[PDB]
Amino acid sequence: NYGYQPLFEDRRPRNIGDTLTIVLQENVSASKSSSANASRDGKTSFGFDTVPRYLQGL
Amino acid sequence: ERIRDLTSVQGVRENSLIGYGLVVGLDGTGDQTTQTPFTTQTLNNMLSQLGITV
Repeated sequence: NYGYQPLFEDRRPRNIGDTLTIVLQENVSASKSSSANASRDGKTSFGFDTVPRYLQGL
Repeated sequence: ERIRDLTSVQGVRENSLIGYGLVVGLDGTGDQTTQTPFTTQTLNNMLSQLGITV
């Protein structure tokens, strides 16, 4: 005797020793990315090509 | 015979039971089974339990 068995219920595992089908379908995907930047450019100039007389000493 | 008609005894109560089944022997007035997949699914379950694998 295997005990009471439901008639219309779907066949499910209920006790120890019962079998069950596992459909292994795994799809995992993780990603991450980052960046940082900094820039600084500086140019400066001053030139006196021709200096008038009253400015010579300066 | 009035107290039995006016009161109820504590612990003497009724419960409700529910279940699912199939009714056969209809004269073409059953499920269409195209819009009710569970009818055919449970009929197949019963047949598999009885030893027939459709």
